[PDB]
Amino acid sequence: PRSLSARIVAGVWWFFTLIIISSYTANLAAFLTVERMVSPIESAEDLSKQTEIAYGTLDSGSTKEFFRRSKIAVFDKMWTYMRSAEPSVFVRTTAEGVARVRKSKGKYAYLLESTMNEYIEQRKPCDTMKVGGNLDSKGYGIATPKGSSLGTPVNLAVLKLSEQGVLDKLKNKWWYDKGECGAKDSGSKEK
Amino acid sequence: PRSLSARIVAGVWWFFTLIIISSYTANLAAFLTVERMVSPIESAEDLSKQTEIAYGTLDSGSTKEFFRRSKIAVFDKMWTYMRSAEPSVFVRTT
Amino acid sequence: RSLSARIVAGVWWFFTLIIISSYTANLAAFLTVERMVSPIESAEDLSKQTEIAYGTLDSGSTKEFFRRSKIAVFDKMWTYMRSAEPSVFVRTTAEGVARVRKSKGKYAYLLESTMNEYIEQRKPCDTMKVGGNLDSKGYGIATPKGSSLGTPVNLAVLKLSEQGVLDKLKNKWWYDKGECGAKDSGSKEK
Amino acid sequence: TSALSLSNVAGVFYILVGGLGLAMLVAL
Amino acid sequence: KPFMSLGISIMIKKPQKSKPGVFSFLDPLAYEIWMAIVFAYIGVSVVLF
Amino acid sequence: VVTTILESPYVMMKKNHEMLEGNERYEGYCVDLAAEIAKHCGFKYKLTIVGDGKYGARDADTKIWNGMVGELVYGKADIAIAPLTITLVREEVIDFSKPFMSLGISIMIKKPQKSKPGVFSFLDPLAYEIWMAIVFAYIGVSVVLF
Repeated sequence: PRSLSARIVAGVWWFFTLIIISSYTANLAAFLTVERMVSPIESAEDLSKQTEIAYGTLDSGSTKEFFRRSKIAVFDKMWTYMRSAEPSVFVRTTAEGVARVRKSKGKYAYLLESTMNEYIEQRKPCDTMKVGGNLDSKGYGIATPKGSSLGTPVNLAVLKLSEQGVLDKLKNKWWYDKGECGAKDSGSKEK
Repeated sequence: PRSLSARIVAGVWWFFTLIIISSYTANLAAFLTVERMVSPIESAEDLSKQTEIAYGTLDSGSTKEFFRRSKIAVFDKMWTYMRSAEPSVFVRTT
Repeated sequence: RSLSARIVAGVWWFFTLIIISSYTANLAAFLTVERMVSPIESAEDLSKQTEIAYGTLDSGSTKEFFRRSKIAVFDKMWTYMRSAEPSVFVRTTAEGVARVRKSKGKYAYLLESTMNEYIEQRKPCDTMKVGGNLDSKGYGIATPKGSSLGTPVNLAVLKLSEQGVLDKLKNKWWYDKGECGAKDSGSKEK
Repeated sequence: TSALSLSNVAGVFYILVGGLGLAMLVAL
Repeated sequence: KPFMSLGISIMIKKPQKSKPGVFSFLDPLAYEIWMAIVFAYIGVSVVLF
Repeated sequence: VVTTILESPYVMMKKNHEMLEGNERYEGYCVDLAAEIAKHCGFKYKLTIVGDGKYGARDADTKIWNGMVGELVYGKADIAIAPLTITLVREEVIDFSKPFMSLGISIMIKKPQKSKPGVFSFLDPLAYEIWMAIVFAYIGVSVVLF
């Protein structure tokens, strides 16, 4: 009743539980305003750490051949899975692989050229995301006949164009600046 | 009152309603914050960065022709969208 | 009570209610803004802020690149750097890196991807590599003009690249040989 | 980072003692 | 010389979905703080006892 | 003669070098690469460190070249195996192989390295002066109540 010893207990307790519920409410609002989707596969190595989401490459291509030839533990393991996975995770056409990703409900990963990946990323219906860095490093080049008289000038030309920034800007033009998909996902929660 | 059966009810009911009102407050804060976060685009570039609000010009006019002829990246994107969009976003008269 | 204690307890109730509501609200603010920030927005985004300084080497290819590039972002950054105080240019690469480690995150260093991820994998593990590359370059094996070694070392570099020797070698000297290790902290525990 | 709130809360803090003055006014 | 650099990258379908958890809502408050508040409930009630 | 430059971790010193002699004195990426390239191309190689320790470049006044490029053009070396950036100005005076490592300009920032030390969260949102104040209001209504 009038006992103060119990009063200070009920007061320190009320203060405590009020602090807890206020913190809870605050962080709940913080978690509610923020829309952040958990990335299923963050890294190329991460794909090896899960036995549920299948992943594949092209049947006859440089990708498959690279995974075959590579002695890196991760990539070798991936190759061991892909060659040993049933049904086959290899697809006949590139569009087949993409379609397999789109009809999978997120249950299939596709390994392909960085260029093609981000190009498909910028085309409708914009449901395919490119994740992680590249697993190797190759490049496209301009082909000329053996010992041709056009070789050196187009080589120095490629270099010069590369240094002026023409190539990069041009790539941005045909990949991004013409993008049908728009800019990016909504990080600003709407409604 | 002092009955345990009434006591655990008061505690679990109290905890319950606390959870619910904290949730209501949190979501109301979310709603308010994202209502105040939103800004009307107001920039010409901003229309290209959104795939929901369609935009169009006159079919035969200086506006459309300008968007086609322009090599500026933003306008090039907008034009790339408009000429390839269904249904047609172009109109005959103003 | 006598109606004075009632209004005291009521105005007090209002007071403490306002205060705790304020605590909850402002704490919600401090939590939201804490979850509302991302480490790497963009290479241009770094240029769009006037607090965090950024620099390159005083005499190098990077600087010359930023000057020569007509892309708006890079020109803006260069215009900033040549007039920035204090100077964001450094004598050595280690000078710039050391400047990054002593900045409390108030200075960024622009450098080669290789050197970047190497320093990232070397002690005392204080430097993080963010974003994609701002350009595309390459290292190559130099031969004398019209030498008898050009074509064979070319074909050799190619074959070594295709067998995966280059990738394994790079992986060895970046990851296997030296280690901050930790297995990237299990992808930083997500 | 913000999260330093001072003057406003000091105002709403200030109205309470006014309420105490009113309490003494009514008590007498 | 190469005019475009590329590599082997990973493409995945965005989930475009949210899976409601029952514990996902009690998640914002950590497990440890809840155990703590339990031990605080019985630990205060034992003092009042 | 394989010319290169001491740059970590491309070409390094084992620190035991005083005891050894030859290509066993140098260790690194480019050393191993030189070994494999020589093994596929079929020649014996000798690693030599460039005298000035600076990569290629050309002065407008003298018109001459310095560094590994200098050692290649003026015939002081047979091949340059090192992290040498391929530019137009070099491909005019030397023959570059295809790139063996692709790279670019990236941004380095100080790592977060943060594990939350704060021993009291609750005093962060409200100012300390505000808590002191609310104590003064508590006692201030407490005296009235008494």
